[PDB]
Amino acid sequence: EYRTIKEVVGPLMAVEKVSGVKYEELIEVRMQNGEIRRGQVLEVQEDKAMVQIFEGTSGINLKNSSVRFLGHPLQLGVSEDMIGRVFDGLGRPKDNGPEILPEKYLDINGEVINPIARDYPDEFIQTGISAIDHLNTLVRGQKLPVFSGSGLPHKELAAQIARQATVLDSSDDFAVVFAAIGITFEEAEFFMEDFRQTGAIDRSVMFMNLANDPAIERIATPRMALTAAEYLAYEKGMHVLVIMTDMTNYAEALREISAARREVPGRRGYPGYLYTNLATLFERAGRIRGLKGSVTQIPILTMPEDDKTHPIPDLTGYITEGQIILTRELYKSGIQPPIDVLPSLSRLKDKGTGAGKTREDHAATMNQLFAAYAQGKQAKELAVVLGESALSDIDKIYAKFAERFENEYVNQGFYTNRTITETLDLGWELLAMLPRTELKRIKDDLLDKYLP
Amino acid sequence: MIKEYRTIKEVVGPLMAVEKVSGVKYEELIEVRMQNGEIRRGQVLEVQEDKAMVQIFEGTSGINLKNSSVRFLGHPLQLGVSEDMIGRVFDGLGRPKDNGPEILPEKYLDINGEVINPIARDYPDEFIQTGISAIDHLNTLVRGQKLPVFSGSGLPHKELAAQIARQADSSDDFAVVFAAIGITFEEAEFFMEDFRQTGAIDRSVMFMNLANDPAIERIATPRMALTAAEYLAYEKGMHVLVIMTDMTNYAEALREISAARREVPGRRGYPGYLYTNLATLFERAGRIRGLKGSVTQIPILTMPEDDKTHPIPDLTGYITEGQIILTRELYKSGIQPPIDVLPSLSRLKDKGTGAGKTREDHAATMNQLFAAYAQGKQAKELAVVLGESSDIDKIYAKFAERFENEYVNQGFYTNRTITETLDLGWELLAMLPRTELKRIKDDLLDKY
Amino acid sequence: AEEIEKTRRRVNALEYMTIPQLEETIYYIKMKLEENERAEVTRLIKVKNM
Amino acid sequence: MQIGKIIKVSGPLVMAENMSEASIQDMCLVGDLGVIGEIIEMRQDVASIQVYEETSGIGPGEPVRSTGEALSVELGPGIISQMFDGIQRPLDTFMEVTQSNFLGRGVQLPALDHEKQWWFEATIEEGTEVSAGDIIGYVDETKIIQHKIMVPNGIKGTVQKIESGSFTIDDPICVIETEQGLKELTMMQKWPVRRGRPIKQKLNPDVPMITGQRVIDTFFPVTKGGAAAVPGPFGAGKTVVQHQIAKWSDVDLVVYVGCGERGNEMTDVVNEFPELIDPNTGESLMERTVLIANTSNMPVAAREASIYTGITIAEYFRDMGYDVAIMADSTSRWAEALREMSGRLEEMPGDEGYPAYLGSRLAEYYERSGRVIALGSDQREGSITAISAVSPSGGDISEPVTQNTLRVVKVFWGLDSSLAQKRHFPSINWIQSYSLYSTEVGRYMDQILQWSDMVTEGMRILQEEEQLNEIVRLVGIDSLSDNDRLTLEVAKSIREDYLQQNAFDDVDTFTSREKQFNMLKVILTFGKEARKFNEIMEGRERISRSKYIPLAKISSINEEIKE
Amino acid sequence: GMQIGKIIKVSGPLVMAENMSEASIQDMCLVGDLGVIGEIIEMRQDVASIQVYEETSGIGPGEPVRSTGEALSVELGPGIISQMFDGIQRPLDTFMEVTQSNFLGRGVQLPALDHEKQWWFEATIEEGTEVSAGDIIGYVDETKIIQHKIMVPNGIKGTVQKIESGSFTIDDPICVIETEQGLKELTMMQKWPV
Repeated sequence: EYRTIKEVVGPLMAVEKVSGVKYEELIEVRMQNGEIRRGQVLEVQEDKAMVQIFEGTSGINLKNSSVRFLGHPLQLGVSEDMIGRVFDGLGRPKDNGPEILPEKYLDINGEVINPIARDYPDEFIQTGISAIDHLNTLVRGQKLPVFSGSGLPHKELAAQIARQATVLDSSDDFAVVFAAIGITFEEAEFFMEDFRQTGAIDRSVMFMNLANDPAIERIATPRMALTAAEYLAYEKGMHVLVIMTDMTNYAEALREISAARREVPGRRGYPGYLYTNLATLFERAGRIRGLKGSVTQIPILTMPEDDKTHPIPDLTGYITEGQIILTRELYKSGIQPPIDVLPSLSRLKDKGTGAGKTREDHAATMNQLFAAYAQGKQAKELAVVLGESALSDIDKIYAKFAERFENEYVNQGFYTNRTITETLDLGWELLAMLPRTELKRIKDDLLDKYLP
Repeated sequence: MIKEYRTIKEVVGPLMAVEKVSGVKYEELIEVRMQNGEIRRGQVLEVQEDKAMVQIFEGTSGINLKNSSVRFLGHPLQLGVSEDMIGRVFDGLGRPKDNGPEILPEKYLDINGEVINPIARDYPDEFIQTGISAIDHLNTLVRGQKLPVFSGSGLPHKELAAQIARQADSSDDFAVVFAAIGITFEEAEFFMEDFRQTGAIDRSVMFMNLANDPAIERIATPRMALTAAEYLAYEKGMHVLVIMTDMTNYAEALREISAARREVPGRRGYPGYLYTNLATLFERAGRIRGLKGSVTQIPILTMPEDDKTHPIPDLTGYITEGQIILTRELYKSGIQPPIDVLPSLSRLKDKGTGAGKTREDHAATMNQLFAAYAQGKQAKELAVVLGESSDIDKIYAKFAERFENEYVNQGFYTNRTITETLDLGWELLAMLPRTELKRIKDDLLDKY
Repeated sequence: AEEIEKTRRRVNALEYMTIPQLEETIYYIKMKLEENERAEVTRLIKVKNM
Repeated sequence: MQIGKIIKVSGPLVMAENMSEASIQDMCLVGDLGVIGEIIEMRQDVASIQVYEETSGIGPGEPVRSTGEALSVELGPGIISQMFDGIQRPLDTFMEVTQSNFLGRGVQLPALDHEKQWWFEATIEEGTEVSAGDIIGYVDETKIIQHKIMVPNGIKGTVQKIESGSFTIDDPICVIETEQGLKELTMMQKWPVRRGRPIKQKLNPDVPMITGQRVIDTFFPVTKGGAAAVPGPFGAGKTVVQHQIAKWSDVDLVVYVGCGERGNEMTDVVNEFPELIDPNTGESLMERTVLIANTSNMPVAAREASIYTGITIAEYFRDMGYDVAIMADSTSRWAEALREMSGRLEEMPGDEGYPAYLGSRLAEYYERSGRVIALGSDQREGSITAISAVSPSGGDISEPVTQNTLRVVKVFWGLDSSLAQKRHFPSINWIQSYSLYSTEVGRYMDQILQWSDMVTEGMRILQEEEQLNEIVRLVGIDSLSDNDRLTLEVAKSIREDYLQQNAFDDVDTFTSREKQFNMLKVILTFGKEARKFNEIMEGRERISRSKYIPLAKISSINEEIKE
Repeated sequence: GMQIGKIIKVSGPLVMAENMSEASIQDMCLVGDLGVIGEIIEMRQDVASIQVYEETSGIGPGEPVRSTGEALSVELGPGIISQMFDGIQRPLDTFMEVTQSNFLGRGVQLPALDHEKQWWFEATIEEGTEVSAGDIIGYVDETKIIQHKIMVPNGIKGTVQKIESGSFTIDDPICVIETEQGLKELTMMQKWPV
């Protein structure tokens, strides 16, 4: 044990006479009053190590306090008994439930999957949300993030997806790992209360990190969650859905620690190594050849100033297989969920759809609905520019199509669970507004089978 | 025992470092005795161990390190105040500049001054008639207010400032404190000439820092001025009007020192303390419960690149109690004064106006005029782009025209009574249909 | 003929005023943003060395 | 014991050696003058000190003494209706002691009057097992607010002696038998302002606050325990909005913090508040208000203190079971104090020079607001509603203070300069603004009034007008259909007849829930019936002046519209 | 063979090590006991500043740094066709087989090509022939389609002294060249900096 605190500058403190100390090693501070605080090595030299105290440094007397080096970084004690339990960012019990005896302790950084050992995403995941399942399909093993914004209802959508997500048949049900990163208490309570009120908590493992928790705890949170997921999936053979909000809060925490080590920022004030950091997280996912289980990832992030060119959404897009976009315009109109299908994309969608997987008319109706929607929006704009005078009879229909599409198809409500069948059927009822002549992207074979 | 060391270590621009010193204090005033016997004053910015870093107000040109000495005078920068200041002209450092007698000071004041206790403050609400309609009616000036003029290079802010001071139930007058801050000869001479012609010079105290004077001096100048002002107000029971131009030159000097010191920069390379620094000047204004005097401030600044979002006007606006903005658009149209009333503001107009202060119709007509002018200005801009030919918007377009040309534009020597201003406002509202006058209740409409 | 002329004026207002004003402003913002970000990183490297 | 010695002075930052006995965050008396400061850093025996007073004239070799205690507030009878500075020094007593109208240096005055006599009414029985938060009695601090005397945190045991009587806040009024021996309790407790006062449980804030301001209560509502930010350019009516909320909100107590702002606004509050009489009560709004003032030209470091001083006092009243509203005006001046200090510590700055820990600081403040179950056997329910002004330069809300704030608050009232210039007040941008409580408040209102649909429909009209105006600006109002022209008229009605509200009008200054319902109903009714153009418009003045009606004169409009 | 370094600083992705004075700029190194991939970016005296390209959690001062003696290079020879590598030429197939895991563990270092596989080398140049860089001394029928030509490496110039057809690994000497610097041996593999 060390009585060798040399400096204290904010929450950071420099400790001398160290040896055998590693970067990111856990520490413990025994204060002069007997109180115990934990910290983490942010930097280490021959003579000294720099640590940040999770609880802060208020009231610490340097000369009379002691520091103890634990010999290890943050670790997750894994067990199948995690299911149905709620932990904080550091994996500590939050629900005051019975003690967990861990099978093994793992470091939370993970190991990178051999690129040739990953298997291709195959199975359709029914989220129950038309604008996702149909137009931007989520496939088992995909990384498909939601791009939201301050005061957009990504909270309700996250709860809804966790709630409604299922794979058709299988018998094997979905184990949900939910990581909350730097969110307010009020939001954390909403998530926990929704999981409990619906029984979804019996399927889940929750890691809750709050806004007023330390920045180093916020950094540890996603890594704790994903370590738990890869254990359940690749070691226990479970199918795991990982949902994380808010990724932006994770990124802000990086900047805080980066500034503490006086690193000069990269683009727009973030660490240059933001890419590596985010890529290491998001690629902890997918199927593995020879293994029964899988990890599917849905990161949720708010876009600063609603800007998609911002480093956070910009780099995430380069890593993830598409993105689901929520917009203010749709929300202000009362469309729930406010998913804008036009800028949204799922890059693996063609792999989870069609006969066997959903239904044969999945692909064709999606292309058709997409095109008529864009056409109808153009028609609405035409009416505003040139008047209702300029609209043809076909044009008046497209305008009405786009109206109904937003109001009845996209706007389903945060507590409505549509089966793929119900969704595809509703698409046909809306496409039924159009004459046969307009439905060009649909072959007459399937147009004669499904068109009402 | 006179504290002087001949241990100057380094001289870098306006900064000098002295070592092997003792008992030197932060912000202590110093004097450098050069090898030739020239004396230049300075200020301790930083003291640590046996060292002191000092800024030189008159610069360090020609200094020989070995053969120069630094004297430490045991007090911060001070102003020697007296009633004898009235009618006198000083420089940027408060030294007499008019070749008149040296003042025998009644006391010395630290030019940093003091914070008035919030509970001791009396709320300013005494209507000051400036005779300028755009101000009196729409952006009302009260005694004890801080209300600045935002302008730009080559705009007539000097004309406006002089007119206000000229024209602003009692035979109380204003003692005027005027601070020149980095202004050109010709800009300063315009004020001198106006003060002499109106005779207001005999009610004025002037502190002159010009464009050819050392720049580091300007950091002191407005502190000097405000110390004079609060003295005459709170110790000699006078009503003081403080006019300072150009505040922008003050901020530039602050940036020069901040750059010299290699500070961590704020916006545009302005120091991070800019708001605080400006506040320490502008909050030196108002009234005190039980005291007869007052301090009213009219700072003048040019907005660099005519940009209201520039740190100088933006931060100033966050502190002061409104602003009067002059625009190059109105100026080019020959509007005098070229006041744009739409982005202009007064925060203390409500309690200074109405029945038994101005007239009962004041507030209602002000709001209706602002709304009519904003809609009329919008319609003019539409007619210039889409063509002259709705029927009601065409009325508003004509209103905005008459408003700019006859109401705002009055001339720099025209002094209108509040009654004349309010009655003229009603003549313009009479252009509009009664149905459109929704900011005014029935009782006022029927009466006026 | 009157409708033609009124249509023409709106077209020319967009073509010769509205659109170019938007083009010029976008260019300006874009440049100014770029400049400040370079100045910002330059200062950070200076503060780094302190 | 130990006396430090100054070895550096640089503005508000002072370094002293030989401080090895002291601890981080200890308050200290600095220099010959003994100005008040706080230890922020310790390198070996050298402490870095942040001074909360002017340091002019102070320099190396002067003594420094630690007090051994962190920055704290006195919490007890005599706190209501006063005005304090950032570090809870009474500004009126300051005036009496120094006999000056100005604020001088190095005077240490106790927050509260330790000599004033109060009647303590004991309410708890001797022999009772108590712990933190348990009420032992009370004092009628005002005619309505009972100042409940709680067992301070860290005290636990059995009540041995207690009785009613006349005491000062220094007199022992209770003895408790604890495991640490007999401990005597007074009516007063001290608490460190940077530590959140502990609770049993945080709850969901689901009861909407009645502010009486139409745009807020209807479209962007706040609940008891909620947090709302009001970012606005200068001259947006920043002040009047906050005054209106302070005076009309249905909370038990209001803690108003003037943070780095104009002194005259503090003067206005102490003059106006005592004159605002609740008719159902007969006492003024000042008798339920606490004021903290650290003006823009007061010492920089004390801006941070005013924020924490305010929230701690609010938590104290929260713990009694009261609903409290805290006004922080403005948070931006607080953030600039962090930035100036960060610059002086030569830390690596984040965006715009603000420190990298900015987001986290703001988070720590707003996480102290909220609805809770307080400590104590009663399990009393209480709450803090935070109303914060933000001052983004030029009204650019992308700046780090506004942006980090909006990630932790739940309500956004964006003030707009464009609205302000055309005298649309309160100048709330209805397209930019939002409330994450809209959904829940909607449910509550639907139930109470027997509304959700109408608010959704109102916002949808406003959103539609906005999209239509995007075109009209770059095309003209030329080719508009009758439908679109009707939409614009309904939206005009919402804007001019409902959103616009004069705080200075005797009637318009407040609008009840029911009056709000009737006004929105009338507006929507006209739209719906007209929808079912030049024809209809030439045949609405009664709607425009509904806001001035003292209720049957509003409801009857619906029948005149339809006929 | 070259001096092993000792870590003196770990700070995020940045490692400093002393006793590196015999290593070179842009050298690839194995950092720590773990031996993670790094690269020498700077050198001040004997202290090398190293960018570490793998997680630096768990590494500390004291631990060894070994330089690979060269900048990032490729092994070129029989057994490169139909192989799938990462950017630094790690054999992805071999990783599966050898480590018996689905992961690329930090610290696991495996040769890019197979140094144990037997190839039939067919000699096409006879002895006594003057050669320089690029000259073909023989071929190996490496895949079902492509014939891998064995060339005299760059920096070799001289006379072929001993050469014959036969079965060899890519580490076996298949040729002897009498150069200006004396007798040198050639194998079927050459290295090159990328």
